[PDB]
Amino acid sequence: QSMVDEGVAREVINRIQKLRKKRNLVPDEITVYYRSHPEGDYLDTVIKEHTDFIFATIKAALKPYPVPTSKEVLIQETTQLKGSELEITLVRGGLCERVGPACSYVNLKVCVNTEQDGVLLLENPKGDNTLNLTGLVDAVSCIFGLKNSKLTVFNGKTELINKTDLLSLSGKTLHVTTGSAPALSPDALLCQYINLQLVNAKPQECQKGTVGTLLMENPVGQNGLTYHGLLHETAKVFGLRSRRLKLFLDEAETQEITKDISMKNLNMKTVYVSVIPTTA
Amino acid sequence: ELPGAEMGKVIVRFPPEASGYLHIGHAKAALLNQHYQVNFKGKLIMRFDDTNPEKEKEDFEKVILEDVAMLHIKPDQFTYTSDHFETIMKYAEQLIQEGKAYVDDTPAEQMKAEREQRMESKHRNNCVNKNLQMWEEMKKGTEYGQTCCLRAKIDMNSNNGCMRDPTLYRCKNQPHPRTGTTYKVYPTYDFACPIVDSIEGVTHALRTTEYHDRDEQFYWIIEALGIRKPYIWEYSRLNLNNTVLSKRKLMWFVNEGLVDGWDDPRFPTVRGVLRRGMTVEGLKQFIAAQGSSRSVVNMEWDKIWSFNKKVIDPVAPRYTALLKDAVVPVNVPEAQEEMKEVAKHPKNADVGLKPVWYGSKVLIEGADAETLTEGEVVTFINWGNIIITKLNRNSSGKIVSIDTKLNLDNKDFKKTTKITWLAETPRAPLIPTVCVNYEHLITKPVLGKDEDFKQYINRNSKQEELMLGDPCLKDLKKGDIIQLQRRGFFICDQPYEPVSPYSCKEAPCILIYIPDGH
Repeated sequence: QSMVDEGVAREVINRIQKLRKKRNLVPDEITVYYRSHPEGDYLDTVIKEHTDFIFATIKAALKPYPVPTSKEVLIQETTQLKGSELEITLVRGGLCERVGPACSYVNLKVCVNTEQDGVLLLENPKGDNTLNLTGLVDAVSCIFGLKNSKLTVFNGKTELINKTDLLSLSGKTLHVTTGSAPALSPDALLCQYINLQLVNAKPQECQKGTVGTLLMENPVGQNGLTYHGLLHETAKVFGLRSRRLKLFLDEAETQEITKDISMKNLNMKTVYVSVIPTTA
Repeated sequence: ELPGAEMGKVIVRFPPEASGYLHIGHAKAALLNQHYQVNFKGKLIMRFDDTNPEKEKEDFEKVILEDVAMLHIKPDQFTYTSDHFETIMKYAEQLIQEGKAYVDDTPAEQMKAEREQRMESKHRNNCVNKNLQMWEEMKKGTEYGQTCCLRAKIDMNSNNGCMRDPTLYRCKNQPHPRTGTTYKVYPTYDFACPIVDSIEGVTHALRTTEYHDRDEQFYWIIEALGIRKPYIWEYSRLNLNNTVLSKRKLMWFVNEGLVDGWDDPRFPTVRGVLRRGMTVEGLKQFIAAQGSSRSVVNMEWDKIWSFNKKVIDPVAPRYTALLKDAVVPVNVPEAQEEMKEVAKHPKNADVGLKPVWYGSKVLIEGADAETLTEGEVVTFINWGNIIITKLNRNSSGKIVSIDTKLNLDNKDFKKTTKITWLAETPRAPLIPTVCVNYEHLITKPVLGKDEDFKQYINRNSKQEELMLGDPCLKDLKKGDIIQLQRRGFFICDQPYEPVSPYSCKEAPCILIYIPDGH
């Protein structure tokens, strides 16, 4: 009967590519979302077990519902198959693989006057503008709103020195206090973040790297990055403030990040940065 | 100056096409027009030449109004060629009805052949009625009218190509941006321009000397119609060395990515040229100094920059930037951290004062460091005389450190080396700054005819250098023109930005080098 279920899986497969032919789409990075309404019933079982097979012959990915609020629906069909109702939606571009921060960072617990959490990128773009302990203190002072008031940085229980190589502590959590080592170091970044990959052009302002990272908040819960801010900050990272930029969710450059994106959607995704000529 | 010109009664027009960006050539025409408008208390018409519903767009119209605004040109009236479509059509029908214009269906390539060989087309001698019938087909936009054009009946034998029955009107079923579909028939520039200059009252039509052939044509149309005859004043086209002005050539740089876009400081657009640090007044004085000259010289860019240098020198504040990579720390142990105010300008007390910070930890240029000797009295600019005591070097012989003794009671400044410097103090942190230098895009100054600019592309026309800037640079805004002492004039392209919460870094002050005339 596995050849019976494979023949039903082939009927879903055939259903999908007929939809590809409806939108004049020619193998075009796309994604296929599906819902077999009588949940867990026959047709939903078939499609899940055979998802590798379906993926192999329809060279696009195969995820279930719901479609992301961000993606533009190419088509949406509902038909019937072996006593289930079967919704197919095709959407532009491939998927959105979440990745770790590209630049060396440091989680920050700042106990002066309450506890504040945040992150400090130690370089931006990757390979440039690497941070000093003195640079770190200044950056902590601006972002967190502190004066250089006996500001002491503790790696765990050691106190750091103008010689400590900050980059070698890239995953760690540091403590900013007023001169008194703490007690009591998370793993995940305490702040939402995005990675940036420059694709079209090379960084300016003597910057050098083509990959960067933007926190979306600092300290945690403060200073929510806006869409227009993302455009400006992207430009600042690579030294492209004069240039007109387009941000894309794929490297194919088909899911363009738009002013009505939801910023939380972007978290941990790599944003692709494209420089276009300034025309009118 | 202008023949036939009276005070208060001069009327000039600047009639760009909204096919793209204004460049320095358009800048000259607009400023020459404004010059005659201001000096004669006359009127300046800013006329969009929208005869063609296919070469213009609403997109460049707005661009062009911004460029004109950036040149501080205030037209008294804004018109469009399309505003007179009705009247222009009527003058065409007048000429048809007088045997002065006929309609030709001869295909264009043959038509240019016959025009090339002083050969009259089959239609030149059509009676008025046959011309009026074909003209009706163009007006209605029929497929036969679409292959017809209205030509003036002048002289197929003239040495002046422009007199060999030029096209006055074409049939295009195109809808027009401002007139929509009222008209399926559209006049050529050659025909519209004399008429609209006459209607709008233009007393002096400024054209580049390259239009000289069309002046004869221009005046024929005026006389053939029997209307107000504007006076044509011809000035020389701007020929700048190392520079191309054609949209199709400029576009290649944009498309090849050799340039940022149309406002790139290497482009001769008015946008790019102002971004480079040209001032309007510097431009205005250059145009006025050569005025209405008809000799088409090969102008050197340096001659414009020297006019600009005279405008910015008296008013540009002086600040300091040190080349970050080569900077040498200097110990001034006696000095205490303090701040004094000092003139921003070396000769114009109007510019005001800047704060200077002093202290025991100071930085100087490596290039200057390597020229110092021990026991030398050196003037630190805005500070005073300082004695070099020890030059500390490393195992390779590189100065890595300099020790000094204050010598401030020594007020002798005749033969001392005068160096720039910046104090390292948390009370006035140094501002990260980038200095940008641009070169010409074409390495050959004058291209002969039949020579292709693409063989002389300068592929290294931008250079950036990382600097430690004067603390006062943090407040510069885009457009501020300043002088980096001992380096030159610069314009702020992007201001400094403090540490970002999102990128955890500052943005540097971006200064573009302003060529001075050398």
